[PDB]
Amino acid sequence: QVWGSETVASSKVGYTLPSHIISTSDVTRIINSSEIQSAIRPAGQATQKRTH
Amino acid sequence: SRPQVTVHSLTGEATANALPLPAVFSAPIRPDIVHTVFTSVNKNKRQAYAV
Amino acid sequence: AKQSLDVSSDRRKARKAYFTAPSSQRRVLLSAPLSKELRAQYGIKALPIRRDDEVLVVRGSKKGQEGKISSVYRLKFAVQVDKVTKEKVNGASVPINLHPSKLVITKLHLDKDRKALIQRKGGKLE
Amino acid sequence: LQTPAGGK
Amino acid sequence: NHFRKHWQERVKVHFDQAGKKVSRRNARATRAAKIAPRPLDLLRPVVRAPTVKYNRKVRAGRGFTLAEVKAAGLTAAYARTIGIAVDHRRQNRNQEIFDANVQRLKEYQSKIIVFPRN
Amino acid sequence: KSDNVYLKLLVKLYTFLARRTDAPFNKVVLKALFLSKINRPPVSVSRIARALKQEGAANKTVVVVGTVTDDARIFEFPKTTVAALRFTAGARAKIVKAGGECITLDQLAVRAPKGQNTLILRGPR
RNA sequence: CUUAGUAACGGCGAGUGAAGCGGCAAAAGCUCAAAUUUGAAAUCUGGUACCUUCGGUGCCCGAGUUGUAAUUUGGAGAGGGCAACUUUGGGGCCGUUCCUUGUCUAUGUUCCUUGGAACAGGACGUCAUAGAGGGUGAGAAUCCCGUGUGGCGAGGAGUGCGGUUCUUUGUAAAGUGCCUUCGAAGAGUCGAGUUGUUUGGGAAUGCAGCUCUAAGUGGGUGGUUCCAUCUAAAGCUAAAUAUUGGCGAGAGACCGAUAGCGAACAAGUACAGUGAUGGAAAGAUGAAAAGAACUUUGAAAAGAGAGUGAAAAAGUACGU
RNA sequence: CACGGACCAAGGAGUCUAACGUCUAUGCGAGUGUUUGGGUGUAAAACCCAUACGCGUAAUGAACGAGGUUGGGGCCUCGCAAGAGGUGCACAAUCGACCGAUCCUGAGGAUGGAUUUGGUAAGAGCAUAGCUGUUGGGACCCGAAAG
Repeated sequence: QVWGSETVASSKVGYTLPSHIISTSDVTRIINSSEIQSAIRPAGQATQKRTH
Repeated sequence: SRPQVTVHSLTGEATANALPLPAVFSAPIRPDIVHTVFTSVNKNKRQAYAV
Repeated sequence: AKQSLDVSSDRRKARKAYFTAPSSQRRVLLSAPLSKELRAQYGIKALPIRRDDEVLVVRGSKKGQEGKISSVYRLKFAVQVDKVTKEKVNGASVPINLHPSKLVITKLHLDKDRKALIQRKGGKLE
Repeated sequence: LQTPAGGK
Repeated sequence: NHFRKHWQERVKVHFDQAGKKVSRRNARATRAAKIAPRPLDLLRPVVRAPTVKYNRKVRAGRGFTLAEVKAAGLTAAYARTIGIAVDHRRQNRNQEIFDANVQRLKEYQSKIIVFPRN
Repeated sequence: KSDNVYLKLLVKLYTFLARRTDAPFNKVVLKALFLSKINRPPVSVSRIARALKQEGAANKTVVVVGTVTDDARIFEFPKTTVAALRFTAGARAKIVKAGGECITLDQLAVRAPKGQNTLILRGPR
């Protein structure tokens, strides 16, 4: 009641709960999704073998 | 749904009664905002000094 | 936790109020605990100390010694127990300036005023 | 008797 | 700038603000203790402001006029002892304001209780 | 220059998507995140409706880097979905009541990693 | 607080600079003049004898009629008739509120280790509306002084009020409605012309001087042909308001002996000036001086042994 | 040349405030600004608030279509890449619209008719903090013929 979830009033007239700018903070989970992984091109070994 | 933390009696026994989260704990954690607000709130309790 | 606004907790104020406290207040300052043997009868935990009283030593190099109080030195907050003395290079005896807060009273004087105070502080002489 | 200043 | 004078000689920093609120609260508590039975403030009338930039806002007034007190079923001298402010230099012009003041006085009279002189 | 953890996470995700997809949409969106507040004026809901008024733009998705501010000069709103970092209470309520939907940049990337059918709008300068 | 750095001034250059209203802390209103008490100067200062002595009573003298008593003053008010109109003080005592002040109000000093010493480290227990602070040979809740907590007294202020009791009283004193007859307005003052000053205040903002001098259905200030507010030239008033001075308290993201008040100490002291005035430097031994007993060197300053102490790497010229 | 330097311990010089401005970080956003004040309080701490007020949102009373074209980040379609078309963000160029507003007019005394114009042409501002830009306050410090 003091903070006002979506289902109830906050009692702090003129205020509302903050809105997240990102749905999920786990970027790895989003990146490791099947859709993105299929749409993402393959990557290399991440280490450049020395040449000459 | 919204998980509910079980009520613990004075003896530490997990009582069957539980309450859903008030949704406040799902708010966006902003360490920068908290630090900036603290750096100014902590200055409100001060007394002036001069020579 | 302090609640009253009339009693300051400042270190400097307390030190000033003690380094120049009057002798009458110093009398209360020099209160000493009573031996549990006496505490069993009277119940009072502590009472002032005077010459006619008998006290025991529990702390310091003189720990374990006991004797009658020779004199009370309120100016330096020192209480001198009889038979507890230090011999100078010339052989002159000098009482050691003990503190009543470290001694324990083993025999209480029973002056009329002391007896009245015992009842005043919830005691019961028997 | 008058309206209270601020909140209640 | 507006600092060619010795402004530094008169700079009152309002450090008392924190303590001034507590002092005012203590004074109000003391008045309540002394004036326990009666309210801390007198019943003030409702009035309409001049200066059309603000006339649209209804606000309280200083004290009821003699005509309003007479229409309220009591007298100015008697009304003062009941806590109703009376203004001897205010003349009622608007009829709605007079009616509102009369209704407020009637409500106050109905809601008050006066202790016996005993 | 910002210090928001969520903003940094979104920047990292968009950089990864742009570098691992070569789609210019991701690069353009990420470049906008490196713009200061003055360089990111809000886009009014009226501007979003105007952009949707274009031929074939009703079915397209609209993405706003800045803040989607409400507008009192319009009553009807298209039943479209708007993705932006900051959504004002009035604009969000109007979009929800008009049958639309509001989502964050990460949700839009998940739905459209390459930004298919996406439209980018920016406020006037 | 805003108004507002606005209106407005400004060799219209620098700069100066309000006020209405609005938001809030507080509210208490009033007392005289001018009306005959005229069926009674009904008023009061002072001396004297008493008492229930911050004053009251009797007597006496005097002040006042060139005005002391009562009512009243723009909200008007006053002399009468009517309503079977409505009401009634002080003191003595106890308690209540407050000032000062005394007092009651918990628990280890239990063991192991060290250390000069326990407050220190470890082991085992207790109070906590008391874990704020100080002293006790080093960092102490439980050694003491102290704080939270309530509780018991004493000396005063007292009419802010809760009880008991004496007195009223007198064709005495008041309040509202109706009818009736009257119904009183502050002068060398407003104002005008001028000089000097000030104000944003040009519309001359006020002030002081100077020539003249005002009216009572009369007069000040402002606005559409008039209109709105008071009606001064007499006086009293608690609360918000300031506080580098005096008294007592609660505190500081302040300085810490070349810093901080000039003065942490023998500081407004020493010291200089025929004088108004100027004006400093200087803190620390150790727990207790336990401050060189005692032997020897020279007369001594002190030196060499011995001795106290945790330390003499503490020797009065002493924390480091 | 010269000003200063015998040596050493300490002290010592871009610090504070008022007004306006750019950039940067955060909140809200056509709204923003609690703390002049009230409630409250573990008591100068922290949490809420009515009413007014500073700024802008409508300029000097703005919907002929708040509009046509040229491009334009991106998107879509055609495609194996090149290549072609549509939509077209901000934005720029351009032809135009309405308000304030400028000459004719005639319906008895205003509409309308062509321009220009300073704005609208679909809000973007307020608040808290950091560096920084300019002026007044002793203004980096000691110091000058002194009323």
